[PDB]
Amino acid sequence: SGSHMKTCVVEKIKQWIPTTEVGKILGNRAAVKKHIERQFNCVITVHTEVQSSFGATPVEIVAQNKEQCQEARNAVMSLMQSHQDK
Repeated sequence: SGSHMKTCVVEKIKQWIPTTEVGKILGNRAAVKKHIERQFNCVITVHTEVQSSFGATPVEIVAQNKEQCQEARNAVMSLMQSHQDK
């Protein structure tokens, strides 16, 4: 704190994924989620304690900038850093 330009402010994004692929993020100690956090310096938080009428589970993202938050957001929509099975 007390920086001449740095702040505690951070970016945020939120999206839903069907429960049929939550295992593509949390299938092993969330090591796949932690790989996306090291790939974009972002942070990610799945919320399996939540479920919409869509039956899907939501997830959230945090980063220093949208230039780092959007790259982690667009990765989970198709690559998931574990979708190599297809």
